[PDB]
Amino acid sequence: NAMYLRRFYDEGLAHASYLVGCQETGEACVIDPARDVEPYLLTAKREGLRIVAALETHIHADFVSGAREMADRAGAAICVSDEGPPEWKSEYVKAYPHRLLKDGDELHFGNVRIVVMHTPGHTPEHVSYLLYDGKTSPDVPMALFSGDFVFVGDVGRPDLLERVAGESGSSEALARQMFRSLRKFEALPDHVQVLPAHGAGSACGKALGAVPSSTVGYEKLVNWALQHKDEDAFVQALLAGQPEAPIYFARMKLVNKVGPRLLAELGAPERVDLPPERVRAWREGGVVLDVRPADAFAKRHLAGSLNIPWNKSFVTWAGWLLPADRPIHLLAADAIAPDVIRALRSIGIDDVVDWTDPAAVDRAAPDDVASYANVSPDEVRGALAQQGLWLLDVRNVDEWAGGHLPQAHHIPLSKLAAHIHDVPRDGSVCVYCRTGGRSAIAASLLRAHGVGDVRNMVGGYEAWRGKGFPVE
Amino acid sequence: NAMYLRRFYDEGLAHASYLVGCQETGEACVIDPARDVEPYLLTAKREGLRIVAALETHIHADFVSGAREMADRAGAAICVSDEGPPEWKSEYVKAYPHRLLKDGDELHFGNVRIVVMHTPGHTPEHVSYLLYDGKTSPDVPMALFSGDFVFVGDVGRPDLLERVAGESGSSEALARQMFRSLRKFEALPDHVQVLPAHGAGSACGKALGAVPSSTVGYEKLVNWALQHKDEDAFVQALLAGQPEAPIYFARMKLVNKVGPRLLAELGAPERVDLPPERVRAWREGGVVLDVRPADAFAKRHLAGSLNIPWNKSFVTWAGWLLPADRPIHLLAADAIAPDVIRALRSIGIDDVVDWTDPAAVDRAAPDDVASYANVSPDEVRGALAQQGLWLLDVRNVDEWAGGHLPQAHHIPLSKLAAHIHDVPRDGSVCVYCRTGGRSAIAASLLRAHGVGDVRNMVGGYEAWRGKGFPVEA
Ligand SMILES: [Zn+2]
Ligand SMILES: [Zn+2]
Repeated sequence: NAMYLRRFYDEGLAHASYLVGCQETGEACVIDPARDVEPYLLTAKREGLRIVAALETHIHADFVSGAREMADRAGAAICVSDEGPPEWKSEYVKAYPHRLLKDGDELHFGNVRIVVMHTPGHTPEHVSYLLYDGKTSPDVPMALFSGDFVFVGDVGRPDLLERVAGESGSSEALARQMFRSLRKFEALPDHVQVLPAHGAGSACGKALGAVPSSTVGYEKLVNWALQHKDEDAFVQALLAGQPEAPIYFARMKLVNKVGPRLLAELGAPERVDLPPERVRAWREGGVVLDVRPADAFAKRHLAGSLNIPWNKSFVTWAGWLLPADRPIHLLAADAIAPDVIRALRSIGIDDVVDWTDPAAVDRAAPDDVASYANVSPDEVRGALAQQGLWLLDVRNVDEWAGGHLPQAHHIPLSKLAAHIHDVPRDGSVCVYCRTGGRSAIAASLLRAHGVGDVRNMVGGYEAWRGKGFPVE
Repeated sequence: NAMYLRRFYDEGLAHASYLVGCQETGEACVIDPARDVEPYLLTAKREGLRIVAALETHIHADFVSGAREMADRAGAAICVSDEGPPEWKSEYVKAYPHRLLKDGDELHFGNVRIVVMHTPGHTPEHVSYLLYDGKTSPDVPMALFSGDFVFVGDVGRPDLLERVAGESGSSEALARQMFRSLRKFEALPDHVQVLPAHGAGSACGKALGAVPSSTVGYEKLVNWALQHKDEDAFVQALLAGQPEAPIYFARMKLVNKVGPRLLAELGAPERVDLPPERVRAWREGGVVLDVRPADAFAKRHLAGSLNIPWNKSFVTWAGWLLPADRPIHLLAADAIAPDVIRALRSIGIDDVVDWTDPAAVDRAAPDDVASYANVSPDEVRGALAQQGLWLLDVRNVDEWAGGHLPQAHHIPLSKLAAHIHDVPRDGSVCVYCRTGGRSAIAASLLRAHGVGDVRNMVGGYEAWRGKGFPVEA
């Protein structure tokens, strides 16, 4: 069928994007491109395609859209919904070849025929793209690029506008539009593929699938959202139990609405040599991010630096904990710095001034460096009897309810920066989570606030429960 | 739904394999694994899965199955059809934990429920795997791992056994079974996903899709094989216009049936220093394979070596052109050598003794080195008026039929090895294809036969036709 389709996935943001093309003519497009557009351009070249447009399903709350980046670097047409109210219009696209899409509009790239379906719910302007193969079967639909409207096993959350943008009563209103939009979904043929914009682990929904795609037919049978017949009842279900809204989501709606800065305009973070001499002025010059494993970070790190270890969770916590309005100095191994930078850029932390291998902490000065203690539950249990410790549980509200350490204080890591003043600087603070990931990060925050004595409980609540130690 | 599914794809072989798992319990399996199982084990580890089984949809003709590899390296159960006749039985699996599957059998990996469907057509034993999610919807099917039974916009060819294995009359036989098996397929709900073992570009079908999956409902509507209501007409249609059967498919059907050798048993090819002195012993010690771009190869290469440039087509031509009964010396840049070896291993070129960077060609001795000329169409056209050249066209038959250069000789590269003797050693041989890829490979093959004066036409037939030069029908 000379039709090309490919799915690109960002494991960190849980974000799916697509490159769709006609192999006969080569015309192609990208649906919800990441900011870093290189994988698309590179794949298109190899596959003999040319990206002529970039389609956004919605104004994204969790990552910077690569629509403009494609507009610029491949000369493509910026194709975005014009179905939102005046306050959710993308007027910047007018400085480019562009399309302001309405319900029923069609986009043609060779034999690729795409039809626009206005599907409000996640957002007011949200649209999904229905795909047909014009060569073989022009009136038979093949796939729906469902955006954050319908997921595998879930539908998009309607409450982001109320939480980050401050729009009163919009969660209810959008929840209702989600219910109406779902009726348009079930009117599609069962065979149609469902290709969403996010997957397992995204904050844009409550229980997404670790299976990359589904079908209109399957979702009608199994998706919780599609079993509801009372709208009132559905609103109820939809608003309950959604994850916390990361604070940086407000920034993304703005950036993606107004037009992100072009990666060429920021330029390359330079690789600096950092001898012990230069360290303090580097520490004083901005926020120091150290992406080493916590184990190593805990023994020796630059005082006041922040540890978000390089792994699947990086971009989540970068998002929760790093500011956009401050220059970042990065400690990162040469092999991975470029990836880390990309990840920062993917969620709009643009101002990374320079970076260097974290071996620079080795020969650094005594008044430039710091440490925290990795401790075992056995140690924590001894300090328990005479109440030597001020215990901090940084797990989620729900994990805390099932049981915590005795006399433990609860601040989840997502909220720690706000309530950090509540932690006593002169006390012996001992911090834990389920297994040791979040705590490690929390520990770096605590030190940077000024809490001198900080311990991290290796193995966490599970290691403690595991040892038969008592819980309240 | 705490269910994990991931598609791995070999662009070279156009082969799709899948990792399926239960995220509650961790239990996972792999469907039609490649021989290099490292990507599956790596992904499983990152995702908190443990691979417990390896499923084969059929005895594969185009690559080496990694079932055994997975059996050895993860302690997995080898799970294979027992529905074939006595001569297509994988009796080696009995030495491992294993399941000899029949139609209607089920494999349970945590909440992952898979049901075996016998679906002969591509092969007699072929089975597809139907997947249900036992956490959410135990009686609602979700996906069909169709193997080489139903592709996106096509179905498997039924003629490999007749072509590669000498099984008279079996194409027609299996063609008919394909038609029967297709009625089971269309009995499935429209919503069920179709996830095949191959994609666009495979020799295992006529016209497979560049879209990586479909649905029972979409294929019933648009797939050509599912429009035929008459069995006789379907056999006809199915058998016509199927691509060439690469000769190495015979070897794969054997290897996968009797059980392939373990990558650990072969070991790792040594990286070797090749100073100019060691070049002659290395040339006489086996088949030298040089994977540089043709351009570079053409200026200086080790006499008698073969050029298969490293790109998407490598494995296709390796399979057509290289023997598995001779040791292979490889010239490959350090950055890519391991990938090239992996590629070779995927199609059963196992005896790769050692390798070195192709800079070893630079300071080589004159009696160890050769070249061929890259020539323009303008040059070829001047040598035409006096018939100085012996033109060789290496394109497929259908391209030839569209038009070729005047007085040209037709031997497709796939067949060039057999009919090489029909090419004259003292003639000025000038070789071409559509664009110049295939012709470059041919040129090295020619020089290795002993054709002294060999030229390659840069840009091929298209550049020639482009300049308005004369053609013949
Ligand atoms: Zn979203
Ligand atoms: Zn096959």
